[PDB]
Amino acid sequence: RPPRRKALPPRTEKMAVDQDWPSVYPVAAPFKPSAV
Amino acid sequence: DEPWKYLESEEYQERYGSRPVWADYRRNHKGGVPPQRTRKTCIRRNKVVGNPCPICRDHKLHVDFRNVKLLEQFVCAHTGIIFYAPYTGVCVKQHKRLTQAIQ
Amino acid sequence: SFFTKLTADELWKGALAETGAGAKKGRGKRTKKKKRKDLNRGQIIGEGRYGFLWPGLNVPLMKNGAVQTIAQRSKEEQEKVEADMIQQREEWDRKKKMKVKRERGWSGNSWGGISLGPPDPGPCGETYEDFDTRILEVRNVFTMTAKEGRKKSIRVLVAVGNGKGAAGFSIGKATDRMDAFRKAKNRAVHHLHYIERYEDHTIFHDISLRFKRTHIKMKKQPKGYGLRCHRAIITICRLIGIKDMYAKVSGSINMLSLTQGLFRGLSRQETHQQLADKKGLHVVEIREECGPLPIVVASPRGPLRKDPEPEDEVPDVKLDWEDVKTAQGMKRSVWSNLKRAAT
Amino acid sequence: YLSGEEVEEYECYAPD
Amino acid sequence: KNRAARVRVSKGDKPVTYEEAHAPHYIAHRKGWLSLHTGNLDGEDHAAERTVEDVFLRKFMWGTFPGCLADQLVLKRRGNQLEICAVVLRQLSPHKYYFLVGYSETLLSYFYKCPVRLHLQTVPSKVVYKYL
Amino acid sequence: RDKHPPELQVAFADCAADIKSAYESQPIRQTAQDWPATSLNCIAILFLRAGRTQEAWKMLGLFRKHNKIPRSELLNE
Amino acid sequence: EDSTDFNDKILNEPLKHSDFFNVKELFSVRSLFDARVHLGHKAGCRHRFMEPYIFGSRLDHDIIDLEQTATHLQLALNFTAHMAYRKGIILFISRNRQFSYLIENMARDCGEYAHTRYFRGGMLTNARLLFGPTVRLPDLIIFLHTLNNIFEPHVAVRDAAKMNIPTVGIVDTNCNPCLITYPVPGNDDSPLAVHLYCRLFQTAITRAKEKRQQVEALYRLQGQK
RNA sequence: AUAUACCGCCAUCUUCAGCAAACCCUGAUGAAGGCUACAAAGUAAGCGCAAGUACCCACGUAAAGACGUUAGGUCAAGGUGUAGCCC
Ligand SMILES: [K+]
Ligand SMILES: [K+]
Ligand SMILES: [K+]
Ligand SMILES: [Mg+2]
Ligand SMILES: [Mg+2]
Ligand SMILES: [Mg+2]
Ligand SMILES: [Mg+2]
Ligand SMILES: [Mg+2]
Ligand SMILES: [Mg+2]
Ligand SMILES: [Mg+2]
Ligand SMILES: [Mg+2]
Ligand SMILES: [Zn+2]
Repeated sequence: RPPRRKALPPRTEKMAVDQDWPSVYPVAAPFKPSAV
Repeated sequence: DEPWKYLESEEYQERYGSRPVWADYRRNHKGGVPPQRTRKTCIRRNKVVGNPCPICRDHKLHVDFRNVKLLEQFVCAHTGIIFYAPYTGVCVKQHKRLTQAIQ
Repeated sequence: SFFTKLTADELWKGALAETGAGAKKGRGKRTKKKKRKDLNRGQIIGEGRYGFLWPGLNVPLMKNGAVQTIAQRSKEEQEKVEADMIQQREEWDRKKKMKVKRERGWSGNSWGGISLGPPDPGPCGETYEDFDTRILEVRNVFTMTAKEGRKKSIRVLVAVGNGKGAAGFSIGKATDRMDAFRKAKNRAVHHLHYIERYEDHTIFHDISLRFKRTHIKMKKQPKGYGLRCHRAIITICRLIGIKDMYAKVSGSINMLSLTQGLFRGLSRQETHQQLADKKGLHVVEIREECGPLPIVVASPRGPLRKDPEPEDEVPDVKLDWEDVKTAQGMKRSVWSNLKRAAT
Repeated sequence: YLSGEEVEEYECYAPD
Repeated sequence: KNRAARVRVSKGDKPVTYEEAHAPHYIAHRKGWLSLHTGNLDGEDHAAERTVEDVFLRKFMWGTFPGCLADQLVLKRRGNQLEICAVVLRQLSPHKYYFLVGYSETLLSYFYKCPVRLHLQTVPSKVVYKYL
Repeated sequence: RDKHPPELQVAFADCAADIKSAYESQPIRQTAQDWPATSLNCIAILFLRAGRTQEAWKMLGLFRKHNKIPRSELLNE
Repeated sequence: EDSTDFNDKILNEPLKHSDFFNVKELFSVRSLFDARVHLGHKAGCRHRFMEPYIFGSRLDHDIIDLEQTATHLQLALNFTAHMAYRKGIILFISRNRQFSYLIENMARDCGEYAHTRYFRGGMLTNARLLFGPTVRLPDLIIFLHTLNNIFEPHVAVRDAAKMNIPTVGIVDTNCNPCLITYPVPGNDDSPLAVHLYCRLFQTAITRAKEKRQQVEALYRLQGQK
């Protein structure tokens, strides 16, 4: 039986606390929990 | 030809287990007090009635004087008396065959 | 109009009419009832009448390592799809139609005698798989209320038992019949009596008691006698583990008085060991099938008396005219000693 | 009631 | 008794979302608006057209993503851009979600003659605010 | 391949468990599970060196079930 | 292998001795008499189930037979010590407010529990709801006063029997001892009587807990070597 | 056609404060009942009230106002079950 698809971990867990945030949200976009 | 084999098979054990073949049978009748005689026969001109008795409902049960394991189910183990037909629900036709086979 | 259409939930809530003055007081009855059906159940996203095959939605996206293109099923190929979905709809309905029937109780429309299964497992990983539950009475009680008039509640009486002497009963009350079942059967398992059985098949002695206006007279019987008792007593006896007993109920035939009266009488029966300890004498059983052989059934654990029990030439015990009238052949009843199914 | 009442795991990244 | 947009008390078994749990008097107090545009501001025009378009987009998305939407749509308009933000479930395969996004974005862009974007946020199950 | 300080060895045993789960829950599960000999020997050794002996002893059955030769190093440890 | 020896040397050994904790040295008929334990209520307040334990009436005042009290008290203290030895939860219950403070301190000092306040409905019969599904109930409830403030039986007497919890209780001449497992006929009103009871139970409980530690420690030292 | 099949939106008490799942105990395990603070069997999630928010304040006015009552009003807002019409 095919395994059900597993949602990946939010990429916020890969973000460094000294990153360039403007590159994450360069333009107006809706709030994304997995990205904020 | 060898009726005693059915009672030793796996099909019998799955359907009846260790209880008597008549354990789960219930007569359909009006009132709380049943009629004092069971139906004359469950097989009438090769056709079976809607609620056949414990013997007539299983065609592999053969009332035969050698199949003593089946006959014991219709005799009281503590008193040795043959149950009357309303006790087990066997039709009058099969009860006479059981009583003659038991004797 | 497209803008006047509603969702499936809105349409079913209206069509079913489950909320309303009809359904508030059961003012409307339902021999014919609209039944909710899920119309998105067997529907596949991408499937339409025209039979188009959309790559990535209803057919695979890639075929033979190449991306599929838009295609449409042939008129014949689409009729089969439509026919296959109609058959699948009757097969689904046929599967729902095939529902396992449950056995009836004391009568076809009666709740009494129906099994409810074992009580639910308690919070602390407690389980009662060994216990069986039987219904004894399901009543509709109607309460007049200050503002809402006549309201309908359910009172249920159930008995539980493990078939090895431990059995109890409890009343359940709720607006819904299935909540009353849960309360009664779960509460009863916390109010279990232990019932002593002679040779694990019958009572130790004849029991005659009255509870309020309900009289119950029980007789110890030998093996093979079966349960020749009021149908409710038969049900309770199977839960306790009594196989052979006669009982006669007189006076008021109140299921509750009968139930709690029966447990009161079965819990106050003196065993043979208690009699031997109380009187410091041997209890000797004489069986006619064993002739004059004396069978000691119980002996006192403490010292054994040396003085014989006084032999009163005539006992001053009160007798039941019904028992005496039968032993003298003066009891005539067309209903006594009738042939019945094994109980 | 006597007619019958029949109302009737592992996860993977990049599943197949 | 007021009925409008009020999920009524039951036996404690009915899960309601944050939006469903708040009656109309809580709008602008505890809950925001599901569509944001300039048509209802003082001195602004075309409120009637924005309203009909929003009613359609909600029906279009309900039937285009059947059983997949886990909450009401959030419709955002900036300039001529139309952004549709939807909370969806994780039952449909991702390929079908990409098909329906590509299909819906293109179809709605040609219907209303504006650049339309659809932003999907997936949840494992409907988010429950309380059990009424 | 080699033994390591206790802190690292514990980390390698938490991964070996997750890898073991991957072997156990393959999508080829419809086909008989292919447990290479090296994988079974390595997964067992990592449990021992981490102190999860209970898990290592249980795995020994899988050498007989799949008929995979045990490694000399595993037997000595 | 090692559990059977543990339970046999520690849990089963005390049960083979008639007075394993020597609680008979804690009191005497004279010590009870000086504490006024024999003083009962007036005859008009007598409970009929307390007549077996009454010596007589001195000018319409019932006198409790201290010869029986001593035997009942021996059993009550012995049971209490054995339950403390087995690490059972002992709960003291009393509604007499003259002694609420005294009883709460006696419980805290012996390492046990006290409930001297308004007993809420279902504390015992509905404990899982009130405290939680994993709440452990008392293994022994000791009543220093069996009556509530309206002169009726304390609700916990019935509720203790419902939950199959054994009860130790001081039963004066106006009390009902039927459902009290280990009743002790004695004066529950005089401060000297109540103070004596607290010393005896406190001492019995404290000795039994120290005995449990002594036995365990010896069983471990001997086990290693 | 049927508001006496309904959704939807409301009137009314309400210028109210109660409703109640799940348990527990009492009455012999009857229909029923469950409060005393120097307290005597009640514990209660939840809903409402309350709180909060709006308007010029913490005031006031709005808003809110459960369950249930009147088969209350609306099939003619729209939708819709059942029945009826289709030259
Ligand atoms: K209405
Ligand atoms: K209408
Ligand atoms: K209509
Ligand atoms: Mg019928
Ligand atoms: Mg109003
Ligand atoms: Mg007193
Ligand atoms: Mg109406
Ligand atoms: Mg104010
Ligand atoms: Mg107002
Ligand atoms: Mg308010
Ligand atoms: Mg009307
Ligand atoms: Zn037949």
